[PDB]
This record gives sequence, C-alpha cells and structure tokens, in this order.
Amino acid sequence: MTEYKLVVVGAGGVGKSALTIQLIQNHFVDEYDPTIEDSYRKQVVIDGETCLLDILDTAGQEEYSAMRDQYMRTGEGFLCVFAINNTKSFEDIHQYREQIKRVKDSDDVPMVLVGNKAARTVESRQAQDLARSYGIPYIETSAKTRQGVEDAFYTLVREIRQH
Amino acid sequence: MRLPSADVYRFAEPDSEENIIFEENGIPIIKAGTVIKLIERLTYHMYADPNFVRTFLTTYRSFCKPQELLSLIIERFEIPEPAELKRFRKEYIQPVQLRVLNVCRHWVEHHFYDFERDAYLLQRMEEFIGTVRGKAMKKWVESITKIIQRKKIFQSSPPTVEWHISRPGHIETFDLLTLHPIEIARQLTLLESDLYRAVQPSELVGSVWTKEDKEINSPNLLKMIRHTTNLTLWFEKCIVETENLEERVAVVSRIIEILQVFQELNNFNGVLEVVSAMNSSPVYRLDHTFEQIPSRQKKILEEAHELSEDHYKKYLAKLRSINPPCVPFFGIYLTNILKTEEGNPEVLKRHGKELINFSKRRKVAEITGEIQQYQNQPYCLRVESDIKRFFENLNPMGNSMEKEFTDYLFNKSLEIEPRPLPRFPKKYSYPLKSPGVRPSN
Amino acid sequence: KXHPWSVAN
Repeated sequence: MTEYKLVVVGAGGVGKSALTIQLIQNHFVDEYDPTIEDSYRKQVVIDGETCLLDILDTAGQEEYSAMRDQYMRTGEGFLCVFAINNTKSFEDIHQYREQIKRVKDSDDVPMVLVGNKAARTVESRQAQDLARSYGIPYIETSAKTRQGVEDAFYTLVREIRQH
Repeated sequence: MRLPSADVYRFAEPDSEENIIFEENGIPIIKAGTVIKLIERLTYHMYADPNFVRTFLTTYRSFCKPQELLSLIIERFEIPEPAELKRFRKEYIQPVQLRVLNVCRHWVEHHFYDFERDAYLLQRMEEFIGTVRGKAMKKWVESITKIIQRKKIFQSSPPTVEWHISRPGHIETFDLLTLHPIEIARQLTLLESDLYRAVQPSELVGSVWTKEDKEINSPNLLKMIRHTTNLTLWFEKCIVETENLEERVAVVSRIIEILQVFQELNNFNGVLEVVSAMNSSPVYRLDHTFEQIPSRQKKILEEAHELSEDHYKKYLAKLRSINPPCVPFFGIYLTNILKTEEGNPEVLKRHGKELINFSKRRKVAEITGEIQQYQNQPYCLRVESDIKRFFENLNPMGNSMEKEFTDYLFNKSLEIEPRPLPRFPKKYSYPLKSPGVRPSN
Repeated sequence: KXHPWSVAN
C-alpha cells in the first residue's frame, strides 16, 4: 500500500507536540507511550484511499538546530506549526519554510500551515493571508477538543496527492 | 488494627476508589492517588519502599511544591493517639516515623538542590529534625544532620596520545587536518562524555529545558547541545570553506575517519555530529566532493547515517547491544520526556475527585534513570589539555546570527560547486594524507 | 539516486 512520511516543524515551548499526539491518541484514550511504533504511525482512510501516516515530531530538540536539515530531509510533506496565542512562533514560520524549501530543493514542497490553540494574539485573517502568499492551505486546530486535527493532517496528505 | 479519627489526622482516612489506584501483576504499584494518599504509601507502616521513594522524590514538583512536601510529611509524622496501645506505637507510630525520617534522608542526600534554592526550606527541615525525640530517635537522626552539614559546603594504561603534522605544544598550528584524526575523535569524546555526565535530572524533569527559564534550570543540558551544534557547524564550515576540490575531498575524508573512531569509542553524540553535518544543505549537494570519496568510507558513512533512519530504530538497537562507556545522543531522551509529560494527563478523575497521575511521573523517572546509567562508566583515555582547549574555544559562527551564517554556508556551497565547475587554488601548504585510524602500536 | 554516500547505484 501507500505510506506518507510527514514532518512537523515549529517553534518549541508552545506545545506543538499536542498536534501529532492528538491525531494518534485513539480518542477517549490517553495512555500515550512515545517509545513504541503505534505512537507515531497511524493508518487512515482519506478520500476513499487507504494509507499509513508516518509522522516525525522532534519536539524537545529545538536547540539541536544544526540537526534541522537532516530531520527535514526525511519528509515528503510538512506541517508548519505555530501557536495562535504566541506571535513569535508565527514569525518563525517564514524562515522555517525557507529551510524546508532549501533542503528539499523545490519551490513548492507539499506543506500546510497549522495554527494551534490562553488569549489569542494571531488573528485568523493574518495567518490566512500568510498562507495565501505561499500557495499552501491553512488549518486551525484545537489543542483541547481535537477540532481541526484530522482536517490538518488529511489536508497535507491531499497536498501530496495533487502534486 | 485501629487508627485515629481522620479529624486530627488526615492520613488516617482509609483507601478507597476516590483515593488510590494500582496496576496489575510483590509490592503493589500506584497508578494514581490524592497527594495525602501518596505521602501515605510513601511512609507506609506495613512496608518500606525505597524505589517508590527515589521515584517520588525525582518527579514531585510537577504536583507538589517542596514547601508543601515538608508540611505534608511533618503532618504525617505528628500522630495523635486513639493500656493496649502497645500495638499502635509498635506497628504504626514507630515504622511510620522511621519512613518519614528516612524520606528526609533521601531528600537531603540526593536532592539537596531544593534546599540551596530555598533557604527557609532548609531552615524548616533543620527545625523539624531538631524536634525529634526519643533517645533512639536522636541517635538515628544524628546522621541525617551529618548529611546536611556535609552538603552545605583501570586495567591497562590508556593508549598513547596520537600526533600528526602539528607537534605537541604548537597550538597555533592546530586544525582539522594537522591534528591526528584518532586523537581528534578521542578528545572530542572526552569533552562530550563529560558534557553528557554533567546533565542532572533536575534539568530534564518537567520538560523544564523547553520553557522560558530554560537558561536558568537546564544550563548543563544546553551547554552540551551547544557543543554538539557547534561541532556540526565547524565540520560544515571546514568543508564548504575549502574551495579546492582536492583539499575538500581530503577534508570530507578525514571527517569520515573521525566518524569511524567515534563509532569505535561508541560516542553516538559524536557520530550524529558528523551525520548531521553530512546531511546539511551546504554539504549534501557537493556531488563533486562525494564523487572522489572511496567506497570503503562511503560505506562507513552510510552505515552511520543508517542509524538515524526509521526514528533511530538502529541507534536504539546498537545502544542496547553495546557495553559502556558511551555517549548517547540526548535528543531522543528529550523528546520522550517531553511527549510523556505533555501527552498524558496531569490528573485522573474518579467519582468526581481529582487524583495525581503518578505512573506518568514514573515513566519520566525511568528515562532519567536510563540516562544516569550511561553516566557511570568513564573513558580509558588520556586527556590532552591543548587539543581539548582548542575544541572548547571553537566558534565557527563568529559574531554572526544563525541565519546570516547558514546562508553564508549555503552561498559558499554554491560558490564552490555551482548548479561549469570552476577551479579554486590550494589553501593548505602541509600535505593532505591521513595517517589513518589504525593506531600506532 | 539514494544519498551522495549510498551503495554505487
């Protein structure tokens, strides 16, 4: 079958780990053990077609900056994550995308912009505009109700599939 | 037996579903429970529990402040009574007080940093110690006080240091090609093993190195990661700043040799320094450089890079399979700690009551412990103070910011191997032949 | 093809 190698890129210290965890936390369950395989390789149905998601989230290794290239090199699709109540995590996005493009040696890599939801400081129209400038989609996700999580990941899969 | 009324003694209140939950399978393992009921089983009268004590003390400030901890264990110590009370002072009052004192033992012994930060915390501790009574109690607690006054202040000879073009003493000549590759990997392994050993669990527990006060709480960890980052950057900078293709193939080759010696010394942080350098955007694309690289060393570097793939499945396998001393790569530990904390609830709700989730804290403690096991054994290797100070004072970034510098690197990669290939003049006057990674005698 | 250091082709 088909398996997609996705990578999560975003500033640390605003809980970007909540994105992948929530996707895989098989809902109503919490006993998350990050060490095993099921913790980062779900399998899903997406527009009728079945595939397996392989999600790389190096949350906690931000200070290993000269390791970003290596990490990014391993992916065919990227979620660029910022926190909608932390503005700096949003201004980090442009350089992150510059790094992804340089690594994969293309000017349009499949990628989606995800803002994760304390009091909001990044209005939706801002990040809407920022996504449009790149030709990539935008998805808001809730870090506490799972809203938008599935939506974000499936959207990135569809971006790879229409490439 | 029979206990006080739960109105002059909170711990007297008995276990229930709204109180404590356990696991499966000896001494029973706490899944979760109110803080009252955790101090209880931490100083239980029916059995001592040195393991649960170490774990609790390592991981508690994410649900109990140290001051609250002292207050709780003191409230546990001062027990009311309910002449057939001999059973009580014999099967309760006395072992419970044993465990309370013996928890202060551990807290003061292994975790003294709580008292260096809060001086009045130590003052409360010393008061509580100095109000213990019973002629046996005094003689037991005397040693606990010794500890406080304390804290308030090979097989064969290691192999010969190896030298190349640069002679001992000539620090001016030190550089990636003039030092001996073996000694380079040796001395970097010494720096990196020390940097590693020095990481204390107080910096890893609580995901505390990812938060706004990371510079305050995790200085050892950050100093180590900045070493590793610095070394990867210095490697890249050596490669792309060597504009001659002949000299640059020499450079990439010597660096793969250093990688081999890292592999031998089981210095996995060292292995990943070089692996990440090879994966960087400025270096990855130099097809003309990797062309002239012999296949022996290409399989070396391939095998090394293999380890990172599939979420490090192979590095984890090899780190298991080998025998200390070693330098593990720390980032996997960091990610597992962070995801365990942020990915499991702080609390479990049963019957509309809130119960501290403790097995999450135990899962953290296991990872910190696996870290500290690899911190025990050290390396049979002579320190070379000058090579060491050379690598300490490396600063490949100069005064430049991160992006300014990574850009400079990439732009040098395009200068030296464009998307015809130009020709650049030689920069090293000394020869370019590696003496190799097989030692001397 | 693979990496600049992968097995020949």
